[PDB]
Amino acid sequence: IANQPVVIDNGSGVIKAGFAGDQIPKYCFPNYVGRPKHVRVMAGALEGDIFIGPKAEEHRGLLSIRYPMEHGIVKDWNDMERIWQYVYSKDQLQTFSEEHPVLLTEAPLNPRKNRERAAEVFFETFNVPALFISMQAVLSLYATGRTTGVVLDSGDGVTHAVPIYEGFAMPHSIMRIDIAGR
Amino acid sequence: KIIENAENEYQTAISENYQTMSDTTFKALRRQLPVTRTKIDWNKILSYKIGKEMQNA
Ligand SMILES: Nc1ncnc2c1ncn2[C@@H]1O[C@H](COP(=O)(O)OP(=O)(O)O)[C@@H](O)[C@H]1O
Repeated sequence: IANQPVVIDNGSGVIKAGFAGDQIPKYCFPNYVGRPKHVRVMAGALEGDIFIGPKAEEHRGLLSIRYPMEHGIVKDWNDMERIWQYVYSKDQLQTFSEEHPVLLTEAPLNPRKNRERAAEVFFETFNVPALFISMQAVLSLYATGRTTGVVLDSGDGVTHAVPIYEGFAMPHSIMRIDIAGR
Repeated sequence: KIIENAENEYQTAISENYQTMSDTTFKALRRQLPVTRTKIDWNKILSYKIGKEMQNA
């Protein structure tokens, strides 16, 4: 039992975070970690070796950008976990991860090992009350308000088309290609 | 010759009906699989029925 679940869309390009009932995601930031390349010589300089979201957008020239997730597959989990730690920081949402349940939206036809490792982080590191993983395609139709329909979702990481009948995705007709916005 | 043609068409049509029934009438009464081309997941239906009634409303 909890107050209000937090929806977190794990997009390849930008992470969209907000509470269930909200019309728009209140907190949207790019899904990459920026580390300062240049050496600190003077005191009272920018503190920290990690910059995420608007702090990395303002001082972009200083930072080296590394994306932890490519084609919806997390290559570096240390960076991905730190970004989910930033989701609960004072900048975005500013709430306790143990207090609110989480809804994550993963790409279709992903490996099972990703969902298994993703689940471990939010139950071990963040001690979340409850976790629900959802498909990108099924949610897109719920928003539009159609139970049956083909979702041609061309994302930053991957492009895929899922034919869905009465809210059920046909696992044999799903077609995904690595070519995307990036 | 009229008998020959008429009885040949009649037997031919019965042979066509056997193929037709398999694809239309026989499948129309009971499908081999649902429109999704998957077997029913009985554990998923017990929990999904509740989820799909509110998600499809
Ligand atoms: N105005 C635009 N015109 C064309 N491409 C755009 C535009 N805005 C964003 N994009 C592309 O779409 C990407 C955003 O996709 P994203 O929201 O991450 O999708 P998902 O989270 O579903 O994978 C950007 O990284 C960029 O490549």
